[PDB]
Order: sequence, then C-alpha cells, then structure tokens
Amino acid sequence: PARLRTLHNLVIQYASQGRYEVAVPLCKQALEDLEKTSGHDHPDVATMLNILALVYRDQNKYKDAANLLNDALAIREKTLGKDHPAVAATLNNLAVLYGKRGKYKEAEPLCKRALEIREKVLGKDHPDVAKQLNNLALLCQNQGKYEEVEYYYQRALEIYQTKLGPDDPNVAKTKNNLASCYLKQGKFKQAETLYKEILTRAHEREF
Ligand SMILES: [Mg+2]
Repeated sequence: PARLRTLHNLVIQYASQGRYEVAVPLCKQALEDLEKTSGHDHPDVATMLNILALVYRDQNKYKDAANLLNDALAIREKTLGKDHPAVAATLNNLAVLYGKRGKYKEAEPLCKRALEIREKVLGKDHPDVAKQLNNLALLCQNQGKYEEVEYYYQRALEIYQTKLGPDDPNVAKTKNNLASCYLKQGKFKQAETLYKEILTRAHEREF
C-alpha cells in the first residue's frame, strides 16, 4: 500500500543522516513486506535492495552490497527491460563499488554497458554521456589502457564543447583530466599543450 511509500522515505531520511541503526531495519522491513505483496521479482524490491546495498557499501560490507546490487540488476533487467535507465543506474553503482574496492578490470565492463544504455536513452552526444565517459576513462587509466583513456576523455570534451559553451567548467575539468593522464603516461609535451589551452581561455575570460 501507501505504507510502503512512507516506509521508503524513512529509510532515505535516516540513511542520509548516517543513522543505519534506524535505516537498515526499516529497509529490511519494507523488503520483507514487499515480498508478501508482489514477490521478489518487482521493480520496488530492486529499489529497496539498491538503497540497502548503498547502506552496506558505506558500512564497508562490500561483499553483501554487491549481492544486493546483482540481485537488483537482475530484477530490473527482467521487470523493466535490458536497456532501461534504472538498469544502467544499477550498473553504475556496481562499477563504482568494484572500482572503489580496487577491481578495475571487473568494473570496466559494467561501466561500458551503462554508457551503452545512456547513449540509447539520452542520445550519442549528451552531457551525461560525456559525464559517463570521464568515469570510464579513469577506469582505463587505473589499468594502463592509455590509448583508451585518451579516446574516452577526448570524446567527452567534444560533447562538452559543442553541447555546452567552450567556457563551461566541464570543458576545463575534462581537459585537466586528459592533461594529468598525459603526465602519468610520460607524454609531457602533449600535457603542457593542454595546460596552455586551459590557462589561455581562463586569461581570455578576464578581457
Ligand atoms: Mg590495450
């Protein structure tokens, strides 16, 4: 009923205040009760599982967080669609968890799938598709895929520069990331050229 709607906002309120003492039981309650209502395979079951998984991730219960997210991802894929936005959202959460836990190789495919969903949903050129590319490029940097890192950061910059103005802060933030990647990979002459472009537009603005 609407009791599930109220119970949901209570789990958010206490988890946001870092009060998992209150948040976890209310979430496990909502979960137990949503199973009696419409079974395990329901969009809202995944919605609750997703919140509880984030609560576990923040509680450093990394192993358990992953099982709830893989559970939610499967429930979403079956009940919403393999290319549904909520499926991409769960995919991101998982890649974030794997990436934070140091498993970049295992995280990369989930992030690349989440990008494929965001492209279908928001269009091949979009400032969220360009946001997702900066995450994916960082993931490759932590592996040594310097060829992929340049390509992803560069495609994000192209989206950012055409969709948002060249003086947008994401243009400089992305250029700063590609610039720092080039330093890592010893491409010092190419990194300096990028730092000159970021500084010259900043100087241009004052005039
Ligand atoms: Mg390679």
